[PDB]
Amino acid sequence: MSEESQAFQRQLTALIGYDVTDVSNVHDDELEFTRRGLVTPRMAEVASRDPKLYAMHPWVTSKPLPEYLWKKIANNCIFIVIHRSTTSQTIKVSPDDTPGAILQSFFTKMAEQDFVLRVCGRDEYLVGETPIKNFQWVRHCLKNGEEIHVVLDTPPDPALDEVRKEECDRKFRVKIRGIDIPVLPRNTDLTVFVEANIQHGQQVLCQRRTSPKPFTEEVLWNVWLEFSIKIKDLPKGALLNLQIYCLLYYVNLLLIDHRFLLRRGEYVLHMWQISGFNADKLTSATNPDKENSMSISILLDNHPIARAEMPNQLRKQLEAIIATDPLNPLTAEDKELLWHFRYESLKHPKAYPKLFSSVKWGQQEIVAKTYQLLARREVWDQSALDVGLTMQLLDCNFSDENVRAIAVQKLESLEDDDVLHYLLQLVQAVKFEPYHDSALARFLLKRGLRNKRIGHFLFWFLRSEIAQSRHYQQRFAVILEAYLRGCGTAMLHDFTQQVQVIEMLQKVTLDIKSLSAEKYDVSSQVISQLKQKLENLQNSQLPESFRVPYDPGLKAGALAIEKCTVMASKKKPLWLEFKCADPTALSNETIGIIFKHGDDLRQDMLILQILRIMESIWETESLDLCLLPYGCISTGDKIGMIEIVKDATTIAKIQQSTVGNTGAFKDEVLNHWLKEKSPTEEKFQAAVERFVYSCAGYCVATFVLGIGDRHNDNIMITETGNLFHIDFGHIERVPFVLTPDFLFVMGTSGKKTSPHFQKFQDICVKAYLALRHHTNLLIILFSMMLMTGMPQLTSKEDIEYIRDALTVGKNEEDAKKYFLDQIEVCRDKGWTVQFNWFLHLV
Ligand SMILES: CC(C)(O)C1CCN(Cc2ccc3nc(-c4cccc5n[nH]cc45)nc(N4CCOCC4)c3n2)CC1
Repeated sequence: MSEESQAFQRQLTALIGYDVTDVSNVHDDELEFTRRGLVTPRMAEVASRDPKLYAMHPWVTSKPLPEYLWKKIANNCIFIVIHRSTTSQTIKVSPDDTPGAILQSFFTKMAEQDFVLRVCGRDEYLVGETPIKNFQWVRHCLKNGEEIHVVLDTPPDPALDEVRKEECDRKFRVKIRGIDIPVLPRNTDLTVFVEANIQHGQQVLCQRRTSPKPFTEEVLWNVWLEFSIKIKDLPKGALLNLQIYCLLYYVNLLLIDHRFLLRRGEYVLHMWQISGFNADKLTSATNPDKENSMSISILLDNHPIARAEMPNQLRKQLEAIIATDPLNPLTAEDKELLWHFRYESLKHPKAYPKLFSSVKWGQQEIVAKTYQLLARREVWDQSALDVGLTMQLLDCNFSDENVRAIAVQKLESLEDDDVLHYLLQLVQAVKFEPYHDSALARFLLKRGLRNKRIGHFLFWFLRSEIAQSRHYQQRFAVILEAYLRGCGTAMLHDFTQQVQVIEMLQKVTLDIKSLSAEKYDVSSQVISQLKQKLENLQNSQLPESFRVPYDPGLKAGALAIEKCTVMASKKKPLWLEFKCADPTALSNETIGIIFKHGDDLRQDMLILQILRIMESIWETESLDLCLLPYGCISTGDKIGMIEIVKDATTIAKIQQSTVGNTGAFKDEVLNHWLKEKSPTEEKFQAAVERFVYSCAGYCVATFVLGIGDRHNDNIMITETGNLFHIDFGHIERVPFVLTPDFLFVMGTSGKKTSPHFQKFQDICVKAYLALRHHTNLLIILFSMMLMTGMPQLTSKEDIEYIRDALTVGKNEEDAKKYFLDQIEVCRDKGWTVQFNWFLHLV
């Protein structure tokens, strides 16, 4: 390539956090052929997008305005303020009006048509043929009782988005030669054997074993392991999972390559070790640690793919199977029904994952029948998109490329609004794809190229994985590189400014944590050399400003060094404040960010995403539970940034403020705090109403996810009454925190039913039922969260909680009770669970 084409790739590598052009950790050319493979879908999408709409990235929606927002417009008129520096005029607008209509009306109501309505303070433009009700920033102000401040400026130059130019009937067998490890020390002498499995989607097709020998650094066999499954019967996506028990080590090898050719030849595969099932266990990647890892030597030498109506009772049986939740196992009898009646099953889109779980993937004849069955997709295509359903077909239980492609097919109809909701979860599912190039990877690749907000989050999501996943970093980096070669030069510049800032902060953050000790503590010296380092950074060359990674409409400017400190936690996070880099911002207020090391913010990212999903469900049913899923982005390896919620305090501090003696908790204290932080009596009532809704929402959401038993410490509250949970980094009993300080705000001092307390029970039930109409979605979002989020879990046991919690297979009146009962446990326990929480530690 060109010299400047090489300067460009090293730019990409720094942005990616991994060198894709590197070839040290490969035993074929899947990754290279995938970089090549993704050139086309990147270029099709870059060619097709409107430059103007892409430059301005209008954030918008087709969902109807929820009821609670229609009661806020009882005049059928919405007010907009249009600013210019020396002046600004308010305009009454119809909810159906297009931004152009109001621009055209702003020239008339005065007493050259090349300007745009941008939001004051944010990189957010109101443009294109959509009614202003449909703009998400309009609905944001209508919900939180704010004004719609806008400024008439110049449309941004699409020139800045420039994309730089482009240039057998035999049975299967494997020969195990041996395993070698440099240093083996663990425990007194044990035995060691290899287990070879033919896998397709978490089903083992066939399994063989070696004879066990004593565990020492070299151990040979030279055995030919003869499987009963034939070569022709082998399906695309099939793995050869090789395992060492004494389970210590594992490695995998695809048996059909990306060119549909059977795998042949010699391979020495470096293997991953187990921590003293999960998505990592499926990876075609080999351990990059060639010096200290265990390896396996193997040999292949063996292309492929070259009327009647159902009776009444059996239909009842079938339909019953289809009705069961995703976590319900299928009997051999169950699977046989589903397959035999496959044409009737096909008529029910909710049967698809069960149906596709009844397929003998290890019989060519049956997979062909399955492909034939899939060609008459009339029912599936016409079905209304069910994100839950679609997700199930993307998990670890489906390796088939065509079964997964129908899933991605349905996704194509998601609007940007919705893709943003499931982006992270979708990114995590790439991990279940047998091959690097996949329908789904192309989908994320093209949806992000199409819209800058999806592109921005796509960037950070893929970049969190690359940084802390040797198992999938190579796959994910090939994809990030594909995206970055299409996003345009503004964004590359924008990402650079962002990466530079987090790298620069990463170094400060780590030295302070290390100079820092735990309990003690802080420590003036530490907080003084924090301000020293930061003043060193500003000049120079920390970026003049950068887009805020968890909120890319926001430009953070230079730091307010005096407002920056080191937090009072044993893990030493940096409380940073930045000046807003938009001078046309209507508020002087600073951008506050907590930069943390070395927790892993992936779990929080995930949880926060589910929470935003729950809010979106409630929005349909016209409910607003006042959740605060603040910004949280994993930026690198154990390094990430967190949005600071303005005027928020910890529930524990509000209790400690009264003399702070460990565990002595007083009921009246929270209501005392709120009333004190209230500018009027009016604002106090609003805070109580804000608390009743928020507390209600966190109660429901936190219970379903089984993260309800929390310390007072990780529950926070804004001075405006907004309660919100924090810190899922870590992950007697209580279902959720509903303590007597909370019940006193609502006006209850132990078994007394007040009007606010009645409200809480009401909203809870409404909120809990609304969630249950999405049981299948939640279950699947949660099953996936565990497999791609946590190091080792039970694919059986660990998930069930949510089945119980969601009250699967129970009528709405049993569910009303079931939750109202959980409320009574909270009131029964009182302060007891909170008391033990702080007690056991010292
Ligand atoms: C005075 C002093 C010592 O500087 C502080 C005292 C405490 N106070 C409130 C406080 C205390 C601890 C906090 N931990 C977190 C946090 C820590 C670890 C993992 C987390 N995942 N998600 C949030 C996490 N997040 C906070 N949020 C975020 C929301 O917006 C307000 C600050 C936060 N906030 C700030 C000033």
